[PDB]
Amino acid sequence: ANIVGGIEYSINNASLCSVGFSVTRGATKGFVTAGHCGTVNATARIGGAVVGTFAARVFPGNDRAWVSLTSAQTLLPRVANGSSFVTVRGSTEAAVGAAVCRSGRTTGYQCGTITAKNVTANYAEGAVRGLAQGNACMGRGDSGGSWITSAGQAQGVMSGGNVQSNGNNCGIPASQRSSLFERLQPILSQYGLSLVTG
Repeated sequence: ANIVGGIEYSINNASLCSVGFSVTRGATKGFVTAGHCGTVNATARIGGAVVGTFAARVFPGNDRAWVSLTSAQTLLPRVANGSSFVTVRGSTEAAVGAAVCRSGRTTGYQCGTITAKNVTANYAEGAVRGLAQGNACMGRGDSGGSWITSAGQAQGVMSGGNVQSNGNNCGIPASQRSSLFERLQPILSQYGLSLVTG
């Protein structure tokens, strides 16, 4: 499969999440995603085919993971925006107030701004600390997906948000949205990963 930020993958033939970013770990191909999406050794599929397995994850406390891929996968420095692509150019962290977008299999490509940092989410499994917050909308299934600026600086991966009874927060105003992402930089250093760029 071609590995593009925002696309759907399944975990152990059950849950669906979204790809974060193509990465390498030496000769090993991978993608980063959210930790709550899968447990270590869980099998990832795209287009019905096995593409790899969860190599490592921290959740709760943090919310991060990477999936180690078979050599047959094609890593791409891209995030889905409809039928088009945003090129991944680096991982410069944007400040509060910056515009940012996110990509995932449920709500697609959505934009907003970064509204806060160092936010704690209290999930059913426990607290996750240190999250960044934006007001781009999102929904169930977007977890793991890319957060990236329009200039191509990868920000993080989708963790969670204040979804409403329809499964998303797109039906409430931006001023009322809390859409939380795990910062990319600590994921890259914790696992020794390099971002695939173009």
